[PDB]
Amino acid sequence: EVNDLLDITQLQVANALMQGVTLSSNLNTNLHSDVDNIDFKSLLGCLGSQ
Amino acid sequence: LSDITLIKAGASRAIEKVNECVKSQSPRINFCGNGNHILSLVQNAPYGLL
Repeated sequence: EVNDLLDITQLQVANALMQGVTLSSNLNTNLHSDVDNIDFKSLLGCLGSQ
Repeated sequence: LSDITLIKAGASRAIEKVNECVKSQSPRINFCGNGNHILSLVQNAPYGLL
């Protein structure tokens, strides 16, 4: 029961992180890691397809 | 005695849901439901609420 509480806790955390987020399919984070002198190279890692 | 704490947490969550979703209309975001939320109703389910 404790481990199932942990499992549904992790799934609530993951659904809070992942509800309502569309994405660009052509998002290449090694090409896109900056917007207006703000450094998103260290913030968000690799993403895309390749 | 440990499970009454989870029932009291669910009681406080349904009290705040009764107050700000059903019994009034809250300007808060991502609390009732999941986001993209409209309103709520209530119904005495066994040993809880629905």
